[PDB]
Amino acid sequence: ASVYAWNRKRISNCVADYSVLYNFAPFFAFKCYGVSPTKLNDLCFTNVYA
Amino acid sequence: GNYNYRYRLFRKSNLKPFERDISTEIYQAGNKPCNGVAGVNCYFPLQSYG
Repeated sequence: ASVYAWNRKRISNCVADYSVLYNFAPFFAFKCYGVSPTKLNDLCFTNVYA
Repeated sequence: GNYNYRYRLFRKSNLKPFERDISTEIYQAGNKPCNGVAGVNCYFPLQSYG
């Protein structure tokens, strides 16, 4: 979608594995605020929007 | 921005009381990392306050 038409979604009720990312691409821009990327897979969340 | 004061943001585990370390190696990236370069998770350990 376009910049002014981002595709909101909700993703809950799932066993979430944040390590499928690293097999995608060189990941030019990847920086996390409030939580370290290394210790993400363990921590838990209420509702995750993308 | 006074870029003179820094602080370790990434490390491996917790430290014992009154345990000081200065090492500024490049943090790992899960696999054999990008020593002295950028990439998936190539994060310098120190960060300036500014």
